[PDB]
Amino acid sequence: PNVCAVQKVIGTNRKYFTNCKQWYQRKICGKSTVISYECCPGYEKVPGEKGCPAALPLSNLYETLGVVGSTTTQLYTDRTEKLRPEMEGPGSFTIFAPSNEAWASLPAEVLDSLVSNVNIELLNALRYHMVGRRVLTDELKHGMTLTSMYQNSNIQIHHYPNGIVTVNCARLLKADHHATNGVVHLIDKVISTITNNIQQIIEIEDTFETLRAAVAASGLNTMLEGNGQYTLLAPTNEAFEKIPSETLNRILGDPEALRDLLNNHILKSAMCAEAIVAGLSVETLEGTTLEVGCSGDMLTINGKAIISNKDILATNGVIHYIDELLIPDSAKTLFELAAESDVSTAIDLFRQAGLGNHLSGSERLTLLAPLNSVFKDGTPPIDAHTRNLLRNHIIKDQLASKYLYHGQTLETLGGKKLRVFVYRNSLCIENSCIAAHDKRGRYGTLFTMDRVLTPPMGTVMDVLKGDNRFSMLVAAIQSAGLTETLNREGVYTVFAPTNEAFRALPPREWSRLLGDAKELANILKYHIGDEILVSGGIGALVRLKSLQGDKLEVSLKNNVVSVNKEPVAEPDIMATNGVVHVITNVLHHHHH
Repeated sequence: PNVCAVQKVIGTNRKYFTNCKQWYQRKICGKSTVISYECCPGYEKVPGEKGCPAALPLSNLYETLGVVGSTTTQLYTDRTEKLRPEMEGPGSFTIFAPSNEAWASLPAEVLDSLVSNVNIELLNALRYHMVGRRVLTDELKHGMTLTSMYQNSNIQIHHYPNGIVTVNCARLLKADHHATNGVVHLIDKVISTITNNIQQIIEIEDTFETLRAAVAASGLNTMLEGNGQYTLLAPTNEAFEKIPSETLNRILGDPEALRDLLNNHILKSAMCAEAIVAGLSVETLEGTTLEVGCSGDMLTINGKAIISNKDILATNGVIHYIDELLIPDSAKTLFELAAESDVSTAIDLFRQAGLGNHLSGSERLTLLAPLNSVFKDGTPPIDAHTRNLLRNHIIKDQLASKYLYHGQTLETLGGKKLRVFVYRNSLCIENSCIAAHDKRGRYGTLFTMDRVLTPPMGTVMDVLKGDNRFSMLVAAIQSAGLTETLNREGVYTVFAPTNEAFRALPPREWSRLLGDAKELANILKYHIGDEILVSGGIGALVRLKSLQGDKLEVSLKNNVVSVNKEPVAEPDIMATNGVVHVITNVLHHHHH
């Protein structure tokens, strides 16, 4: 009875006093916890009965400070010789009472303001912690302000979805201790008035002179002066200095890159550090996601403990000081955003082939970079041939793969025109298909691909004529009158049977070709799809209309293309007027 829980991280005095819950966080900021049991606010154990069945009497607000252990608050209240009669007297009051540890751990700046004029400033601080009406935590809505009893100065309230409540980012430790004339809330810090907006803090602090100048040049000072709830992850001078000067001046002197940079430090609502007890994904005003988390008493951004000062309060939100600059992809060159990524091998090869200048400056390009796993079994060598192929992985203009359309053509720096194939569940450029989301830089975009491109060199007939396995196919095509179809412009998919395929036909099948050139033509045309289906465009099952009219059933299973239950021996031989897939038996006519 009257049952409450204490969750202590081990090593500390960091405690979360709660209503007993049914699911408790195993770890708080990566540090495991022990759980304990206390009696709830205002109840005491009697020996021989379990729980805490006895309620304690209410007392006035001054006395309740003692009941919750806020004895320094009492001592200082008694010192003022003014406020204790008010706390014992008529009215309805809230006090956010700092804990003894809070008063004993004053930041040097609040100690400074008190010791200047001790009697008056202690009375003012104590009044700032109070409100002239009772307010329970049920009435503490996120983002509200309460008017304190010091000069009508606002107190800022946050009430996060995980139940943590903060008062000027001080954590509310023990809530809703009723008094005969109000309520006592025990808080974790001594709070002070909030007099500057975010822009004013930028303009005051010498650690933000570089940020200040960037904000001014971008024109963002208007927003940071305005009404709003923001978190600024404010980069210090030291953060900017860690960036090579040629990178930084490139970003700061370009209005689009400068604005994306600054926006990538701003979140759309105010977030006190004490809110964060596990990983949380947030989105910046630039659009990038950051992983906010924590390790002990250190806030982390993407796992890196780069927050050197937490919870600097402004009238329009919260500032946390950050030691590294959060450069978004949209401010980067292609080399900057790709060199340490899933395509870093491919990026290294562009560099070794003398093509790095395309990636390191302001050229408007799209880069087709295969994944590192493509090069698991080795890298091509740095020739003129590899150089030339790599130049044909560099596209003119900055593109977004999602806005590409079927039949679009892309011009390369090697002078080639590559074909875009848009299928239902994949996007391919020639034989190679997009394998991850774009990374959009300032001037160029990285497309991550699953394969090295193989640009076409000749027509279908050039392909078939160049390989000894298709001599019967080439002769049959001529005999069937199909040769010039397959050497002129088109979008064919040729399931090309080898010589062993034709010799495997039984006599009853072969003898249907004898004296019947139109039957040979009909058979060959059944092997020719009327649109280009590279293997990366094949899902569970796709119908492809042949030139004979009936449809082929094409599927991909265990990374092998099949057509009418015939596996492809060698896929994706690209041609200027189609794609060739090799098969080792002739296709059987199916069901329509």
